[PDB]
Amino acid sequence: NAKMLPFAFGA
Amino acid sequence: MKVGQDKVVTIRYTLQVEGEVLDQGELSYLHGHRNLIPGLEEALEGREEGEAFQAHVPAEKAYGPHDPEGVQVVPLSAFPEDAEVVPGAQFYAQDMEGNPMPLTVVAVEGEEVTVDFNHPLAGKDLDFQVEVVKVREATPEELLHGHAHPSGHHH
Ligand SMILES: [Cl-]
Ligand code: NI
Ligand code: NI
Repeated sequence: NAKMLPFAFGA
Repeated sequence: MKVGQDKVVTIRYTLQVEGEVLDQGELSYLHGHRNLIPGLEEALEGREEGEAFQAHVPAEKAYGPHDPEGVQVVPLSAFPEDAEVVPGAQFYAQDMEGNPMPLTVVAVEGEEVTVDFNHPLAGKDLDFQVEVVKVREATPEELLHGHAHPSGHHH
């Protein structure tokens, strides 16, 4: 989820 | 044409959390391949090109609840130099094969830094304004790679 658009933190 | 499975969808959006505009931009994504948070894909399903609407997406269908286990207590020595290890600062750790893992600094005390690996929006309900700019069919290479070419933010 953390990689999903529109707001991607990364992981 | 309408948003649906295996379509490449271009949206313009504004993202607000508790009345503060946090983000605003335009992106293209391949629909139905877990490329976009589920509550937003659900709101977009079946929408026509040219539709514009506002949607509330609870944390559960956005970036998920805040996971308490994503908060760690690490040594200040792991931070380089003497950088700006203050609350709100963002750093990247790397795992054994070099994958970068982003964190936000929460607190510093002694030789210990409390850090948060959660997504910054974990636990937040998200308010969007969304405009469907374009919908098209995906190419074979897009459905093979699982993502639009190019994907992500125009702006
Ligand atoms: Cl994509
Ligand atoms: Ni790997
Ligand atoms: Ni317009």
